[PDB]
Amino acid sequence: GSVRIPVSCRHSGQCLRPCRDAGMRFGRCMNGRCDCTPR
Ligand SMILES: [Cl-]
Repeated sequence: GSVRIPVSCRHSGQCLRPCRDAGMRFGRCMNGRCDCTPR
């Protein structure tokens, strides 16, 4: 998604919890950082 959070990753699975804990959804890893979809 299009919110970029300052959390590092190499796989989208690693972004599931960071995005949830940020109040957002559908964590994905893009260019080694997590992206989230706003509620
Ligand atoms: Cl989610």
